[PDB]
Amino acid sequence: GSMAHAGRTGYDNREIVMKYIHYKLSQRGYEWDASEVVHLTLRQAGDDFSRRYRRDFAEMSSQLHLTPFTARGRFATVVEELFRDGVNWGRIVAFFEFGGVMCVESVNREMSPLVDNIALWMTEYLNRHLHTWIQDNGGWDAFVELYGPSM
Amino acid sequence: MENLSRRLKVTGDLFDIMSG
Repeated sequence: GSMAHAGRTGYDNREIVMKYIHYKLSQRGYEWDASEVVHLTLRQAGDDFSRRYRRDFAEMSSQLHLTPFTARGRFATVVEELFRDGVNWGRIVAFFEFGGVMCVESVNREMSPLVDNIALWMTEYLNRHLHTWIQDNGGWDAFVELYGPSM
Repeated sequence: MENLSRRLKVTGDLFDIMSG
């Protein structure tokens, strides 16, 4: 199967989101369950993103103020502004990291059911607003080629 | 909020320029 892009359907994007969230929560010791080189590369890119982010800025969760009623709008506002003037792989990694932070904060704030919702919101946003761009810019394959090297 | 998205965006943009 070398003729088409890796993870080229919404079903694959869903799997990518669920595995990402499981990883980000596992880094905190929180167990949760709802292309392999793709999952691996995204783990690495998000971790390296976070390292850099934290060198410059305070904890991402400091800015959130989650409640069950407002979490969806909070997510939508941030992600809309992130992509308002365009998409690139760096912004996509930022999107995954933001989603991860939202999930971690939900669990910290004893709102663990929100994790399942956030997973849904990320999957829908990916499929509605990023997937076209991903296919048009080389698939997850291009991401693996660009972000594969560990620096 | 807006501040958060700007931080995510600029960090993202840096990371995508570095990949180039």
